[PDB]
Order: sequence, then structure tokens, then C-alpha cells
Amino acid sequence: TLVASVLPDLAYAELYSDPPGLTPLPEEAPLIARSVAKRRNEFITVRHCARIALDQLGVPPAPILKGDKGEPCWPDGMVGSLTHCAGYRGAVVGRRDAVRSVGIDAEPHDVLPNGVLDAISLPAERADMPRTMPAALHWDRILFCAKEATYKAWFPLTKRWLGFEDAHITFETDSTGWTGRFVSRILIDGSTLSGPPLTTLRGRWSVERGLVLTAIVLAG
Ligand SMILES: CCNC(=N)NC(=O)Nc1c(C(C)C)cccc1C(C)C
Ligand SMILES: [Mg+2]
Ligand SMILES: [Mg+2]
Ligand SMILES: [Mg+2]
Repeated sequence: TLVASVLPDLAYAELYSDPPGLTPLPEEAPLIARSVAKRRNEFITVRHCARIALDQLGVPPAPILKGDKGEPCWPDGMVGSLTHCAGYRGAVVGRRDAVRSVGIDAEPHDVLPNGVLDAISLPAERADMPRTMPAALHWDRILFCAKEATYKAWFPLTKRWLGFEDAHITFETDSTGWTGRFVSRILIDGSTLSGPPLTTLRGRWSVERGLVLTAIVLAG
């Protein structure tokens, strides 16, 4: 799988298309009743992936509903993250006793649309990241993906907004050239609903098959 290359009580599942036959669980069906086909397909497929991952940890097939801000609602004692983009649906789930939080993101490995890099990056990131990343890789898109995994790991623990300017992310590249590590440093107050405050979040990135994947797994 693609997500295994960005991961270190934890399970995952991913699909690259929307298989025929899959349906939402009855409890999930109202959430996409008036949604277009592209949205229903990604919603149904990513939650099938979530249930495949949850099954590996011994959780019965459960619906994945949404919270007030759209965040996924996991079964008791579980945490996880979902992502879907063109050609990718992915889920990573963990047991809360050992895994405090998970955040993952996937995006096509393409240059960012005009003007978006400046809206999602800090000046030091634009200056330093091209020097730590392999030539010709879309480091701007990889930066955006790391910001998204950071927010997805952050929000279940804080229930607070995190802006793109509120996290400074530094990168390293493995010897292979297409995978590496990152560290996201939270610049604002990192107080959480329970447990110690969030300061630095360590994650991994990977470019493979036209996709960028990022994941953060915070140990309990
Ligand atoms: C480092 C801080 N990152 C963020 N706040 N990211 C987002 O809000 N992404 C996002 C966005 C952004 C691009 C505005 C739109 C819809 C859904 C999402 C989810 C991933 C929550
Ligand atoms: Mg998506
Ligand atoms: Mg995303
Ligand atoms: Mg492509």
C-alpha cells in the first residue's frame, strides 16, 4: 500500500477507485442523500476502507458519522483519519490506549494552483524546503499535504482551529529520494482537552504513483 510508507494497535486500508456494489451503512445513508455522485462515491468508499481498518483491530462494522465541524466520529476507544482525492481513498485507525491521534492526507502530486502556496506556507518554509527536498518534486504540494495531516491530528485533541500560519513544518528526505520525515511545530497555544499540550508533531511523507501521502501518528 501507499499509506504503509508513511506509517511507523494501528491499522489501515486504501483503495484507488470506487468499486461497484459498495453501499453506505444504513446509518450513514442520510449524510449523502442530496450529494452528487462524486461525493457519494468517495464518502462510501473511504468508509468501507475505515471499516476494513477497524476490523483489523477487532471492531465490529460500524458507521462513521460526522461531528459538528465534519470531523469523523470513531467507535469507542478508537481514533483515526480519513482522506480522499482523485484516485485515492484511505483510512488509518488506532487504539486510543496506544495511539493518541492520527492525521493523514493524500493529494495528487501536482503543482499547487496559482496563488495557493502563498496562502498555505510560512516564509521560512518557502525558503528552506526546496533545499531539503529532491529536485523537481512538487514540494509546494507536499507542504500542503503535511499541513493537512497536521490539522487532522490536531483537531480531535483540541477541537480548535489551526491556521496555515500556525504550524511551521520542516522536512527531511530519506536516501531513497521519494520518502522522508517532517516535524510540524505548533506556534500557537497547544492545550488539549486531555493529556499534555501539543508542541511538535512528527510525521512522514511519500510521493508514489502520482500521489503525495502524509501521515502523523501521535503515541499515547
Ligand atoms: C495547518 C492548518 N490546516 C488547516 N486548517 N487545513 C484545513 O482547514 N483544511 C481543509 C480545508 C482548507 C483547504 C480550507 C477545506 C476543507 C476541509 C479541510 C479539512 C482537512 C479540515
Ligand atoms: Mg477529499
Ligand atoms: Mg486533504
Ligand atoms: Mg496525476
